[PDB]
Amino acid sequence: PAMGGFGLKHPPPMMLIKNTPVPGNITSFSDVPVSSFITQYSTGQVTVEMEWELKKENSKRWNPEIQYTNNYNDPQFVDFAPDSTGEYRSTRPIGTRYLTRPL
Amino acid sequence: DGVGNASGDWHCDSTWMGDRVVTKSTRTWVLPSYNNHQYREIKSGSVDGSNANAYFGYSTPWGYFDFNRFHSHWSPRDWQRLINNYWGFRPRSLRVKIFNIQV
Repeated sequence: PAMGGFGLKHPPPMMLIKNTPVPGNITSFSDVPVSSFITQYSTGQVTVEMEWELKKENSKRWNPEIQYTNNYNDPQFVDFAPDSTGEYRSTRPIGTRYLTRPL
Repeated sequence: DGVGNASGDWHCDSTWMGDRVVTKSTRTWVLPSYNNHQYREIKSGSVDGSNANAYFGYSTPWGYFDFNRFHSHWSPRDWQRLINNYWGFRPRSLRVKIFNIQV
């Protein structure tokens, strides 16, 4: 795919949730369907577990490599942490390519 | 064994296996005949203004092998891999071989 990632013929499947309709007071019969319902919302917890396979580096390069580091000059906040109001801060985009290999 | 047969082979390598790392280092050395086969008494009086400089001693015909430096066993890339990923390290075992002698 153009955005990035893994292209799959059979992807992890769509998961769908709805609140069941609960009706308001009805005192008479009609063929026409009920349009009056009690107002409701739902809340809960979800857990996702994922397994990943890793490929190890086997480099023979003598000199030291480039690495991602936490490096800031005179910082006024910690990046990837909450602020005084409680809002999360994420200033930098992070890629995967820091290691080097010969062609 | 013989004039035409090699005593040993070159090994320079690092192997990483979970909690253990093994380092192999090979070098070529030269030995001078020091003191012309004799033992000499050596001594000093005060020098650069200091009596702490004064000593009495012996110089010898022999030479010695020293490996007490980290760069002797570690590549700069291998040292970066250890400092980045581990809380601590300690030494466990040492093996030494001397071979391919030429007078």
